[PDB]
Formats: sequence, C-alpha cells, structure tokens
Amino acid sequence: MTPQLQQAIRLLQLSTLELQQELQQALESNPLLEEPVYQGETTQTLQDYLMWQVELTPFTDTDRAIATSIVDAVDDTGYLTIQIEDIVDSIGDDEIGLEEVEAVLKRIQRFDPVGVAAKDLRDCLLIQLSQFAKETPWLEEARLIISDHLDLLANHDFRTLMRVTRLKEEVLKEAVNLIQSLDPRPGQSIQTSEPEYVIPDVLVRKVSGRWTVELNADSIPRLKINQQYAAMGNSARNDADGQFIRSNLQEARWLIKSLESRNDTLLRVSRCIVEQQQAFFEQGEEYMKPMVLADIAQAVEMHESTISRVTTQKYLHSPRGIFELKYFFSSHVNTEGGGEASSTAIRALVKKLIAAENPAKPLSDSKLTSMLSEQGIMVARRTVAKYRESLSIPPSNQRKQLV
Amino acid sequence: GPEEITADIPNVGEAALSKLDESGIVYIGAEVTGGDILVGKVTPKGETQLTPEEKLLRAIFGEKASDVKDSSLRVPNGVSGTVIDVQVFTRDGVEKDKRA
Amino acid sequence: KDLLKFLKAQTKTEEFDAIKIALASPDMIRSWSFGEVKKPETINYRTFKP
Amino acid sequence: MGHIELASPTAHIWFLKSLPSRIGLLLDMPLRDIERVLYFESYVVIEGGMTNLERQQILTEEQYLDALEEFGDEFDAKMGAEAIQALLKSMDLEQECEQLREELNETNSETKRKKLTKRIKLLEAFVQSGNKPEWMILTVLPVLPPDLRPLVPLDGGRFATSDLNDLYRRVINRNNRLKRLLDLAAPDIIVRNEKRMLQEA
Amino acid sequence: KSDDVNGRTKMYKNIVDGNHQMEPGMPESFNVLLKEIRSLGINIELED
DNA sequence: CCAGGGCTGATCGTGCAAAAGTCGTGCCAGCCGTCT
DNA sequence: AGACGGCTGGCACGACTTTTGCACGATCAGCCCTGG
Repeated sequence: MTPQLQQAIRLLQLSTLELQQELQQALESNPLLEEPVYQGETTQTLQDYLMWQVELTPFTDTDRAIATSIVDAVDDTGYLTIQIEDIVDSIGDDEIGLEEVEAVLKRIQRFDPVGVAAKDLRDCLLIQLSQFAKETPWLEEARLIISDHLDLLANHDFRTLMRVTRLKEEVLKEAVNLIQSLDPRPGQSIQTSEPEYVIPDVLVRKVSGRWTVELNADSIPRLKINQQYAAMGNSARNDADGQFIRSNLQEARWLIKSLESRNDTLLRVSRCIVEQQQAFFEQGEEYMKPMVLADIAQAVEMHESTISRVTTQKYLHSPRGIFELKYFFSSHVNTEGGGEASSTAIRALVKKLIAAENPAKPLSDSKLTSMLSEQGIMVARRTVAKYRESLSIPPSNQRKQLV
Repeated sequence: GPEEITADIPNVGEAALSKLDESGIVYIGAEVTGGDILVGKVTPKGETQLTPEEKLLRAIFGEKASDVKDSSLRVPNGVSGTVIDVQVFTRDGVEKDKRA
Repeated sequence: KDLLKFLKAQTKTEEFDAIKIALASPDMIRSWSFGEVKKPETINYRTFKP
Repeated sequence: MGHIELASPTAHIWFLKSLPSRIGLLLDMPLRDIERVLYFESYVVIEGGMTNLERQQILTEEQYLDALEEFGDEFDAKMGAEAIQALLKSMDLEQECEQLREELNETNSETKRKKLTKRIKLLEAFVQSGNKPEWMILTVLPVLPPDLRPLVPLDGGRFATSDLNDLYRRVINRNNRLKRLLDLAAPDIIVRNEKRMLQEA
Repeated sequence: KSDDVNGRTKMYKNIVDGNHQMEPGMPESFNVLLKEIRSLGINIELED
C-alpha cells in the first residue's frame, strides 16, 4: 500500500536477467551501495561456398556481378527469397531483360548441392532429375507428374491421379519412389548448427526420491554497503553532505533488505507447487493433476498474488527436466475417478496413442474418446478434437497413404 | 526441443544407413572407415508457421521437411578400423533406453 | 546505381609509401568513430542479439 | 571503431611513466610529484598569480586548508588529473624555448652543460612537429573494433570472453556512474575518490 | 598464401585457370596492427 | 537528578478486489467412404 | 453417381482461474522537553 515498497515487492516478479540489469541500473545512483584465444576459426556454408564456385567458372564482369545478386538472395534454409523479376529490377538496367539473367540464374542450378537456389519447389525437383542417367526406368513418368498433376499427389488420394494421367497402379507407384527419393530442400545439405539455450534457478536436492528448497547458486546480487564511503557520514562537512549520505544509506539499507527478502520467499517457495504435483515428474508426463494458483496459496502459508509473482519467470531445473513455474498452471477436466484431469494430459495421451496405432487405418476422435473412457477418464469428444488440432497434428483420415 | 538420436535421418541414402541399428547406433563389429555416420542425431530446429510451400512440401514427404537439422557423429576424416564396442550413458528418469 | 563501380571499388589500396605517426588530438579521434558506447552489456542471452 | 565520452579528464600511461618523463621534461617537475598529483592528492596549485606562491609548487591537504582562509578565493588549485592538463595548456613554448636556449648558452658550467640541452631539444622537436602538449592528456578513449576481439564461444553456458572487453565494460560502467554522480552535486571527497578510481581503471 | 584474403582467392583462381601470376595487395596483420595502435592516444595512417 | 509527556525518525505490514484468459463442452457446418 | 452416416473442424456460452494495478495512512520506540 506503499510506494517505497509497492515496487520493492513487484521487483521480483521478473526474470533474474532483468533484475540484474535494474539492479545495475540503480547501482550507479548510490555511491555507498556497491556489489589469449582470438583463434575463432572461420567456415563456409552455401553463401561463401556458393560464392567460391562462382569465381572458378568463366563468368564475365556483367555476369559475375549478376551472379552475386542471386547467390546472395539464397535463403540458408533452402531456396531463394525474392522473385526473378525482382532481381532484374535490382540490377538497375533497362537493356538487360529476363533472358540475360535467366542464363546466369540457370547456370548456378548446377553447382555444389544440385538444386541450390531453385525457387518455387517444382523447378528444384525437376532439375535434380535432369542430371540423372536417362537410362532410368521411371524417368519419363516422374517428369510427367513433376510438370503437372502435383496437387493430387500432395493429397492423401492417389487412385484419381492414376486414372486421369494414364498411369497404372504398379509402375507409377514405383515412379513415386523415384520422386520420393529425391530430397527437396537441397539448400540445407551444407548446413549445420551449434547452439545452447539453457537457464538455471532452483535445482534439485535428490534426497530419497525427493528434490526441494535446495540452495541458491548465482542469483544473489552482491549488495554490501560500502565501508570506505560510509566512514564519512558522521564527519560530514555541511548539512547538504550529511543529508545526502544519510538518505542514500537508508535507501541502500532498504534495498539490501528487500533483496534479501525476495530471495528467501522464492527460496523455500519451490517445494509446494511441485509437491502438490508429484505425478507429472515421478510417474511421467501423462499422469498429471489439475493445479491452480488459487489452490496453491491455499496449501502454502501465503497470499495468491504473493505466490503468483514469485513463481513467474522462475525456470526450475531437476535432473528430470527444466520447466518454468508458470507453465505448470492447468485448467480442469472431470474424470470421476478419484481426481480431475488436465488438457495437457489429453494432448500427451492423444499424441502417444496416435504414435501407437495402425499406420494404414488411422485412430480417431470418437475412438479416442472411447479409449479414454476405457482407461477411466470420461472426457468430451471436443476437448480431444481441440487438443489434436492445437498440436498441428494433421487429420488422421488425411494422414493415410499407400501401405 | 530434445534432439533424439534416431535411425532415419534426412539427406542420406539407405546404403549409408545400412550399418546403423534400429535405434540409430553403429553395429559393434562393423568396419567403419573414412567418414561415415556413427551415431545419428537430428537437432530440432525451430519450425516455422504457415508459409504454403512448406505445407505442400510437408504433405509430399512427411516427418522430414521443417523437422530437424541432421548432425551425427561421423568418423574423423583420417580414422578407420573395426568398432570394438559402444558405451551409452543416459540421464536417469529419461524414457529411452533403446539400445541400452 | 550502376552495380559495377560499387563492386570494383573494393581493393582501392595504395602503396602505403612514407608511413608516419603522430599524436591523436581529442577532436580528431571523434572522426574515427561513428557512435558512442554507453552500456557495458554486449550480448543478451534471450534472443542472442547485441 | 568507436570511442568513449569520458567527461572526466584522464592522463595516459605510456607517457610520464616510461624511462624518460615526457610530461616531466615539459614542466620541469619531478616524477614523484607528478605521480602524486595524478593520484588525486598533494593538491598542486594551478596558477598562484596574485598570491605569494610559485605556479608549480606543492601544497598538501593541510597546506591548502590553512592557506585557503588566508588568501581567500584568489589562490585557485586543483587536485585531480585535469590539474596537470590545465597547468600544461597554459604554457608558451616559443617564448620559453628562446629563454632556455639563452640560459643554456650563457650560463655554462660543469653540471649546467648537461641535463639542459635535452629539454631544449625536446621542446624544439615538439614545436617543429606541430603537436600539442595538452593532447598527451586525452579526453576521449577509442575502443578496439569488436571483430578483432571475439567472445571465445564456449560450450554455451557461459561465454567466457577474452578478458579484453572486461576492462572496457569496467571503464564504461565507472564513467557512467561518475557522470550520474556528477549531476547530483556529490561531496568533494566522494567525487574525488570516484574520479581517482576512474583514472586508475 | 598467409594473410591476404582476396589475394589467396585470386591466386587460387589464377592457378586453376593456368595463369601463374601474383598480386601483392596488402596483408591483414598490418591492418590489425594499425587498428590496435589507433585504440590508444596515438595517430597513425598511410600516406602517399 | 530521575521519571512522565510530547516530537519525531524508523519500521513495519509483502496485501486485495478488479478485468481478462482458459478450457469443459455443446452446437453447427463441411467433407468423404459406401450402397443403393 | 448421389443419399446416408461417420468423420472432422470451427465457433461460442459459461464456470473457473490468471494476473494486475491500486500509491496508505498507521505505528512504535528513541530522543528531547519538563515536573517532582
């Protein structure tokens, strides 16, 4: 209900990154508050490698210049970004038509990774079939279904495709295999990664099947009042100086104490939500109870907001996995079996059940609802439909193909 | 994402994957030479959103386009010889233990 | 522009004859720089960008 | 490459700390006194025109304390890194060089023949080169280009930089807190200690 | 074949083509040295 | 000189109701496999 | 080849939870003034 405190207790509802940052932000204001290997080896990857080939070949000044323009618009993931006409306009010419650029852009189609800088899928695959041996049984078939009738192929249906395009069920299917064993997205062939992405907070204790309030590693912003500057307080020269020093000291003590207060709160706060939830970890990701913040403040010795703020932006970590405290929040779901359920558990089960099914005859919604009722979960058919279509799981009736 | 060591990576022929296991791990006794896949493992790259071409492409193949970034072991260019045995350590609590 | 003089004007190095050395005036150092650094932070771990 | 503002003046370490005293040969001041002035003490005098005192004398904290009330605000003096810059910028080289040459050519002796031609040659080389002595004490600080100093990519947890930008971030945050404290009218002792720490960094 | 970035590439191009010529240019170590010297209160630049 | 009353700097409390997000869950529209 | 029935996906009512702004006068012991 306080200013000098209303924030001193909202200053923790953020991540430790920002906290450190704002702590530095206010670490300059208060004088008395304080806390080789240059061998970076380089590489290539279809930008420099693509450019590398450019030089070796015999391309004239006007052609070389153009080459870089198109070799630089090649998105790393696979194909180029902008259209072809774009490229003609970004040369800055009027005498140069598409034909001139066509060649230069056609010549590159056959470099390191055959199919690099293709644009609009079809051209890529089509080219790849050109460098193949013409003494290939499904050469003409594949090509015929590459220039046209691709939409149908893309669909789950294939019978309507063969009947119209003068194709048989036996040979044509095998032509598919030569189009299927053809690798679109050749641009990632010479691609690779080397990332990390990991944050620490409250770890695990691992004591007789239990992880807890453990300890704090590196998250406490060293806030020790300076003693060389504090000695001059009592022996201040003017009134100005004394006032200054005392104001800054009191605010420093305030901040010391608020930082220490924030630590402890979240320190032992990481042992009741996660305990009220001893099924998602031990048993697994399937086996999950519904939990609510309102119910968490009821279990623990504190207010709802108090606990909501501590838990927000606090990535937890157990040898079983690292998930943010706020992500544990789940709605409700009647079950009638000694405890309600959650929709995340619906989603994981839908997914593990679509994984273990017949590949040719797909599983479904009413079927999934019935399976759930068999195990004793009793949910709606909608919740399943929603949780299925939320995970970008394609329709299972459209996921069928030729076994 | 959790890059799972599979046995069906992209941008690689079946002949090269004929030495791998069902869980993706070079059979002990194989005469691995030169630079070949030893332990398949695909890193889950942040998938995109809509972008029509991907949707069409995804359906065409499936479980490959906009999925992962192949990056296995690959015997160091200049090493050869039969592979005596392979050891495998997994974090307790992880639902795996395929070849373990 | 022309897309031809911009690419050819990339290795315009001279003979570097008569290399000398002098003091750096406080007003001449600003000509070498374009901006001014104010924050000690270099890279943020959230999205991996400066 | 970039640069740092550094509103608070700061001297250079390659000068007045090598084998020959570059700032010492221009001001005829011993190395101990110059090093003591730059460390924010000994309260050296700047001008001392009307007051009965030399322009390049030393007046300790007690000396300045008991001399300020005697001469009033006429005796101006500084006790920071900018004191040397202010004392050096107010110097006539073309007028002093002729006087020094005449004194060295007229008053010849055993010890007078040496230790005096060196200063004359230094002043002549400084005048003929067109450089300015106040340029020795810099105001801004150009930073090393970032590409030439990688971050040493580690496993991923901690970057573990090449400890070349650590001095950089230290100086940056020190100058930032100094500029923030200057706007709040801090006591003289606190701001003096802070500027001393910035000079040392 | 040691420091010059465009030099090694042009040499490779000329050897693949079959010309066997050389263009000196300027190495990168001297530029790194100039950039490291300009970082202090010292001025240095190439003249003609 | 000591205890009673007034002034004032220190020190607290880390709470509480209000507006929006979330899924149980029902309704409703479009589409395809098959027998007529 | 189209109606019938299953399948599928989009949309919305409503109970419950998530979060988010609201800046407050109130209070207690040390210090200072004063009567017994």
